[PDB]
Amino acid sequence: KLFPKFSQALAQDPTTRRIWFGIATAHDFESHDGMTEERLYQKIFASHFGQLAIIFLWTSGNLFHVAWQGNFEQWVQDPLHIRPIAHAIWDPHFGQPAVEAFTRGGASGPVNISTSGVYQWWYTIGLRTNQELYTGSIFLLVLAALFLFAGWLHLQPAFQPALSWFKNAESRLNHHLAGLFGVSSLAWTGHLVHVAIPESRGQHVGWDNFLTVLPHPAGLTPFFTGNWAAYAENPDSASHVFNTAQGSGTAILTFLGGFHPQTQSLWLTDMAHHHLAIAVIFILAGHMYRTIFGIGHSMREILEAQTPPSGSLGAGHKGLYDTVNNSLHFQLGLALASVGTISSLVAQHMYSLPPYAFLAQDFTTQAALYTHHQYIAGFIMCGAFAHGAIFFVRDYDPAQNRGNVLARILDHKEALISHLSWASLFLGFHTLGLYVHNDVVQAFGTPEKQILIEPVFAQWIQAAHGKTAYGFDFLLSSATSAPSLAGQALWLPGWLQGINSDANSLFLTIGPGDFLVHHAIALGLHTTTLILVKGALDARGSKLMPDKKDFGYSFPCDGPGRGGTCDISAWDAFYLAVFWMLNTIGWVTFYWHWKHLGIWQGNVNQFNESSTYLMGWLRDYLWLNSSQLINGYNPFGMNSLSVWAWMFLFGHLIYATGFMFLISWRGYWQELIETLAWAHERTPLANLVRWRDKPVALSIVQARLVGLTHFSVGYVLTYAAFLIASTSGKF
Amino acid sequence: DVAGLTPCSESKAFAKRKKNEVKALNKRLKNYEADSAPALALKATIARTEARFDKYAKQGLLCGTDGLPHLIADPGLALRYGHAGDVFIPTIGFIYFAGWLGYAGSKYLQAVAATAKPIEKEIIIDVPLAWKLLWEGFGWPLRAFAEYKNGSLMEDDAKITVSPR
Amino acid sequence: MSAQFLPSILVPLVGLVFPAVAMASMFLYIEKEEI
Amino acid sequence: MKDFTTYLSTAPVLTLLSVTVVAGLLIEINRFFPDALIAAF
Amino acid sequence: HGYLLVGPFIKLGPLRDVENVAEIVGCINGAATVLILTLCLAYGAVTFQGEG
Amino acid sequence: SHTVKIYDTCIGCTQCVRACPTDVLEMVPWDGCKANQIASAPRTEDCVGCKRCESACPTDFLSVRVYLGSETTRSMGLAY
Amino acid sequence: PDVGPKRGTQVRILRPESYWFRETGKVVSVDQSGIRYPVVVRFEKVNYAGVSTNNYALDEVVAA
Amino acid sequence: KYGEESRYFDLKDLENTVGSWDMYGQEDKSRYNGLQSEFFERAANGLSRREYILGLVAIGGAGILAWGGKGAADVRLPTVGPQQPAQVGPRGRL
Amino acid sequence: AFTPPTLQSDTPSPIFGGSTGGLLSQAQVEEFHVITWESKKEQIFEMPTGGAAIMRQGPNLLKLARKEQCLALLTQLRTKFKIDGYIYRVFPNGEVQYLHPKDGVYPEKVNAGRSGDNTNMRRIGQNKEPVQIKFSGKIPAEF
Ligand code: CLA
Ligand code: CLA
Ligand code: CLA
Ligand code: CLA
Ligand code: CLA
Ligand SMILES: CC1=C(/C=C/C(C)=C\C=C\C(C)=C\C=C\C=C(C)\C=C\C=C(C)\C=C\C2=C(C)CCCC2(C)C)C(C)(C)CCC1
Ligand code: SF4
Ligand code: SF4
Repeated sequence: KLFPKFSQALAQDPTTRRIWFGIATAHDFESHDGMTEERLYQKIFASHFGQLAIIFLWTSGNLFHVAWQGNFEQWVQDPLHIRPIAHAIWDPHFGQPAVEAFTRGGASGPVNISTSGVYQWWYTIGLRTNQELYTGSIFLLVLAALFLFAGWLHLQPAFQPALSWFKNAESRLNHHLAGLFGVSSLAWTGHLVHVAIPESRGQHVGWDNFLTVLPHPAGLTPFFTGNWAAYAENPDSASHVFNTAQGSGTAILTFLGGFHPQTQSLWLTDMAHHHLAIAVIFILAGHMYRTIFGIGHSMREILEAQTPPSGSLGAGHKGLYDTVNNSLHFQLGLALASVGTISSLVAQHMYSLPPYAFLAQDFTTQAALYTHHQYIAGFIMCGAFAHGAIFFVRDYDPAQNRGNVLARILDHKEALISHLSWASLFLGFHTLGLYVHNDVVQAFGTPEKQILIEPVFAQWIQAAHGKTAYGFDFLLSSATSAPSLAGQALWLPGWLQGINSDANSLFLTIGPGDFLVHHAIALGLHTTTLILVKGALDARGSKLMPDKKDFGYSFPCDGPGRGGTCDISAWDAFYLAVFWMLNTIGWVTFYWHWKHLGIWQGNVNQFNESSTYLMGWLRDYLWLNSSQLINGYNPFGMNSLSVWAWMFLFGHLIYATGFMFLISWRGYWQELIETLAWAHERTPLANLVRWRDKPVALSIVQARLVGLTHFSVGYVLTYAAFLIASTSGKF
Repeated sequence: DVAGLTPCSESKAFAKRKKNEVKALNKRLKNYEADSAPALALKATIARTEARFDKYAKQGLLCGTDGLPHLIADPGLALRYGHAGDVFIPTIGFIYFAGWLGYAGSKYLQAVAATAKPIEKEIIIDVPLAWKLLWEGFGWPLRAFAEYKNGSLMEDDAKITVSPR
Repeated sequence: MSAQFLPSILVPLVGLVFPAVAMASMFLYIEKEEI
Repeated sequence: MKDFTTYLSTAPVLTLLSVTVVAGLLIEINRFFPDALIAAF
Repeated sequence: HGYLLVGPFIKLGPLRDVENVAEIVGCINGAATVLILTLCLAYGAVTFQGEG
Repeated sequence: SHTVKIYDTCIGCTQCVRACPTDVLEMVPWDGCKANQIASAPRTEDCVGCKRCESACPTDFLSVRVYLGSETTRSMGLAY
Repeated sequence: PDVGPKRGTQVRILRPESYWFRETGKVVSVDQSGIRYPVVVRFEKVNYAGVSTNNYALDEVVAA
Repeated sequence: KYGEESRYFDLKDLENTVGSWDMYGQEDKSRYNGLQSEFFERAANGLSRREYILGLVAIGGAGILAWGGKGAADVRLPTVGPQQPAQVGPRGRL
Repeated sequence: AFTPPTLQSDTPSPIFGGSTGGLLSQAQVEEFHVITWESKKEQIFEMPTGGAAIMRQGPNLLKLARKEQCLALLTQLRTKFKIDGYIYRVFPNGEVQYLHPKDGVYPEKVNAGRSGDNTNMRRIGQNKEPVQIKFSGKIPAEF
């Protein structure tokens, strides 16, 4: 009866809704009984330590499983003909053909073929042996234990920091930029130069001999005399072979750009140079704000001074420092927005500029990594907007935000929502109309009547990069231009060789189907932003419900009065926008996967004349690439793709089980549960036992969340199964 | 050649596509007698296909890797290379016609809003008034610009409902 | 793969023993009345 | 016929006749001017 | 109930087609008795912690 | 255990009291409106949260506001 | 003396929480007994509940 | 109850009016015969306490783990048997 | 002053055939409500639990699982029969609490002598902002 000790209101519920909401309100510390702000922030800090320990344990487990059951030794010697092994399989449900079908990469028993790209990353950063991976796993185990001890320690009242320490923004930014960002990047440069650079050239460097091996034959003296160009003397040749000393070099900070010819990945010396420059700039950035040494910035005064005259922004940024600092939800929204955008950047960059050795030959790994980071980015961006809506519901003070840009953007929120609606409506109308017109003219036997708008602007920017394929001869595509001549002895040769080659993903050739799918992506982003922005801006109140801020961020409705108030809270707007995020990321990853499937087969045409109409999308992509997937098991037997077929049907089942909660609502189920309670309360031989908690139907918000969770899980599992099966079974 | 595209008058794959379509229609032909109604229908379809392909080659459309016409949606890039009819001229045409329809509907709204029962006039449409305003909406751009310069096109924000933030 | 017996013990431990004990423990704790 | 013409002026009758005449005009435009991909003057 | 649960595992278990099905089914039923036993344990511990 | 509140915009039309299916609302004497009566909620422990009172309030915006809160065996409307 | 706007005049609602905020309404009656919201304002535009009249105070209503 | 006519409520006899009944439970001392009752209470003697009936589940889980240690292989089971060649893959891999 | 009427336990019940929607296990260990009304003739009404019942001449006694069922029966008696009634809350320990016509007259009619609680003297939009009551365990409207 006293299980939700954080919420005595929930503990007095004599139903199963008590435990259901006890699970789901456990991390809403602000809503907990007897919660001060000091205890809030200290709990936040300790939970952060727990999360860091969890992440470190997870990567240590990856290292230990690859070192213990993987084929890292065999993969290092033959990176292009050995399947990386994730972990061994011990499932007593396997029949004998399942045991044979899962024994693949030279292992003793059934194993899972890794698609996470940890093999390429660890091989690139200089890890060569299973002993090194085990040492890394043990070190991460110890450091996660240390972080757990720190989380315990800072909850103790002798070591609990003050609330003002948590809100010390200038110091936290200074140390994060200078130390967490800068010093870490400098240390990664040190690892790359000391370990990864020699291990890329067949020279083993470890803790036993890194103090007796010289990273550059002219040690430190060029660094200290300012002759820094001596660290970029002889780069690795185009004939260089990875992990061997054949045609290597001595330079540690090259600057050639492009890709390594053998690994089809970026130069490691380029990475060391990049990380060193990033470390310098981030340490400088961390020397910006004022702490205790009489120099630096007060960010409050910077926000005060950012008020343009003539009342263009009203009061400008009056009191935004306190608005951000007092609100944990504002900070969490900013952090989630930035982190989701960075995750999208990571997805968009690692496929086109492959960083790790022998990446972009493992086609399943690239597709899986891209789709993973894109889905993570979409979820995190929805979380950013949801926490912005929470900040409007909870932490927004109109008095201290009077005249500043927040009050201005809340003042004319109808214009923002209406213009997002106009943009989404235009994009949906036009993209769907062009697609349906193309479908109809394709069906009627007239492909020449298609509307194929050439993406001339994106092709123009591609030409500005040096892509001499559309004949613009603009900036970098003309060698006579000032940017072309400026770095022609710098990054221009390698970058131009990468940009003019059709064998990589460095800015692929685009056509009308790319135009149509880019407008589809624009429609998805616009509509998801419309739902999320409308939910945030209408979170405090609307015309249908003026006092919405009093009812909280999440609540079922306001009853059937005033015409009906279903899905009126900002939580419901986030709920509706998660579907649109899933649809948008589905479009993005469908586009990426079909384009790269055309590229990897050498048949760019299949996408070029099949993406302009939707029947080509359904038939030449969804229907065609699922043939090996659905034959993972059959009456004639089974093979290694059986797990992805089972996960395919599994995700379909979870998706429709989500539809169950999505369509049916709480009222039929409550009557059914009452009828079954009547049945059990007077069934003979079962009246001996009775429920401690009264069985009730799931609440409206709870079942909306459950249906959304099943929808997302089925979506993700289905697409992951299809993508990994259709790429790994084919390549 | 505006973006690596070749004109469909000289692109080989356009002629190949036209030949394939005509050959498929001839394969359809080679089953009926010469003067039957299906024969006349297929002959008309063939004539329409050849006319369409010859017109597309005549109008100066751009073909990509294969023989499919591509449209240019950049002013200047389509103006100086003679493809303003791809997007720009239909852009002007749609803007004019949509403005005509929208201005006619707007003027109907403001005409029936100042009547005895504006509620009834929107389900029971005054047909002569609608016809007159549809005719008057052909001068929509000049009327709209005049009302914008007069300030009578937009409404002051102090007379428009908003939510209580 | 060294120590092949260890998955054969650990997988039932985290699939049957630890989950059954955790589910029983949490079921006891959610209805502890007076913790 | 005042009530009959008022019924003809009702929103569904007028919108069905209007979409009918617009669709017929577009259909006869495509009948006499088929396969107009661009606005070539 | 223990004499009840033998039959489904005998005629239908994964090792139903081998001679030693009886012993393996006895083991399965011992495990089933143990898990139903801890179900009774948990029920009696949660519903009889006081008086009414 | 639902929070039901009455506000001074109430005109004393007694429609919220008539709409209540569990007898939560009642009319008490008042001097702030023409009808000389305002609504009151002395029995919010019997409130299920159906918001039928809100559906009957003619004041814009409504004067009988129901805030769903803690759930009991009577707020959940259980017969078992 | 009579208080509030005259009967039948044109008034604008200044209650930001009302449906007809900054809209057009006509005064039907103003009570002189001392009602907290004596001004009765009728609108041609109905709200979500379907009513077209509402009671307002004195400082949330300006004429014309 | 006092249901001699149509009166199904009584505050002095509120037990029967509420609906609390035995349905089928009846009180009787006679059921099981001699010696076997003592046999079974001796069989389930000290085990009646919650901690020892928990320890029975503990040794049951020990048996669950003993199957994995030595018991899965005694009934063969494909997850611990041997393997027969391998497959290459789509392209030149392993 | 007003005094509540006593719940006369030995009161006849309406003629009924027995339903499945009646009392359950909640009545024994939490609560069951009861409604009493005076009928002027033998006539058929509708049960809140489903089915038709005949209430008899004079006093009629009916116990129901929830108060909402009692008020549904009372309002259908008041509309389709013009019959008033009394509802009582009966605890299993024996204590009986009077319920709906608490002060004699119906709640939709004023009585002059009631408690006017939960009546705020402000408007809807005059509640406090949630940031000004942050970390309090109360909604803005109960300040
Ligand atoms: C130089 C001193 C210093 C350093 C090193 C740190 C370091 C850290 N602090 Mg701390 N802090 C400091 C000073 C410092 N702090 C001071 C002075 C204060 C008081 C004003 C605080 C107050 C404070 C609070 C309140 C909290 C922290 C927290 C944290 C942790 C952040 C979470 C994390 O690990 O993500 C790691 C971040 C990065 C790795 C940056 C990466 C940049 C982007 C996101 C990724 C891109 C990089 C690259 C492309 C990825 C490639 C890797 C891939 C190959 C695997 C982190 C270890 C949080 C915490 O977790 O609690 C323990 C937290 O709650 N700090
Ligand atoms: C740094 C990330 C971060 C952090 C710290 C928070 C923190 C918080 N969030 Mg938030 N959120 C985030 C990201 C984050 N969020 C993201 C990315 C999203 C988009 C999905 C959301 C969307 C969101 C919403 C809509 C809400 C919150 C809420 C909250 C607050 C309470 C949390 C809670 O409800 O209890 C604990 C939360 C849980 C126990 C999550 C439930 C479990 C999920 C739904 C099911 C997972 C099933 C799993 C995937 C199945 C495996 C599949 C396999 C079996 C096949 C809390 C302060 C709530 C709030 O503010 O209260 C008003 C609120 O309603 N968040
Ligand atoms: C594929 C999605 C899906 C699934 C699985 C279900 C499943 C179910 N629905 Mg449902 N429904 C759905 C979609 C779905 N629905 C949608 C989209 C709607 C909207 C129109 C509805 C609307 C609806 C209504 C109105 C009703 C149901 C009812 C039911 C239940 C019927 C009882 C039954 O089938 O017996 C058996 C259960 C199953 C077949 C489900 C799968 C169980 C598997 C096959 C076996 C279990 C083994 C398990 C996985 C092992 C445990 C592993 C452990 C680790 C957890 C059942 C659980 C009815 C009900 O309440 O019960 C009568 C009811 O009236 N549904
Ligand atoms: C002639 C009436 C009329 C006019 C002038 C407008 C004008 C406008 N609408 Mg609107 N709209 C209308 C009717 C109209 N609408 C109708 C009937 C609907 C219901 C389907 C909508 C639904 C709608 C939505 C959901 C949105 C707009 C939006 C907008 C604005 C963006 C531009 C646009 O074209 O969006 C697109 C307009 C449409 C998709 C609807 C067009 C429907 C037809 C073609 C118009 C009606 C013709 C009318 C019967 C002619 C009468 C002739 C007369 C002589 C009797 C704009 C000012 C957007 C906005 O808010 O921008 C900020 C927006 O989000 N409209
Ligand atoms: C979070 C990281 C993680 C994950 C997801 C897994 C997952 C898995 N491990 Mg593994 N393990 C890990 C870390 C991890 N491990 C680490 C760091 C070590 C070094 C000590 C090991 C050592 C190890 C061995 C020796 C074996 C496995 C095995 C397995 C497989 C079956 C589970 C099992 O029976 O072993 C149980 C796992 C452990 C006893 C240690 C795992 C402890 C992790 C770090 C807990 C992390 C929990 C997480 C942070 C929060 C989740 C909430 C949770 C506490 C409820 C399974 C796929 C077995 C296998 O190979 O299958 C074929 C096997 O025999 N693991
Ligand atoms: C709800 C809400 C929220 C949230 C929001 C969000 C979510 C936002 C966002 C957003 C985003 C997500 C954004 C993004 C961004 C970015 C940007 C805006 C940028 C930029 C810049 C530029 C201009 C660039 C340029 C360039 C290029 C183009 C490339 C190359 C280089 C250069 C530099 C040249 C908050 C909490 C706050 C508050 C409350 C409410
Ligand atoms: S929500 Fe329903 S039960 Fe509660 S006061 Fe309003 S009408 Fe009565
Ligand atoms: S319905 Fe509204 S206005 Fe009428 S008495 Fe109830 S609270 Fe007052």
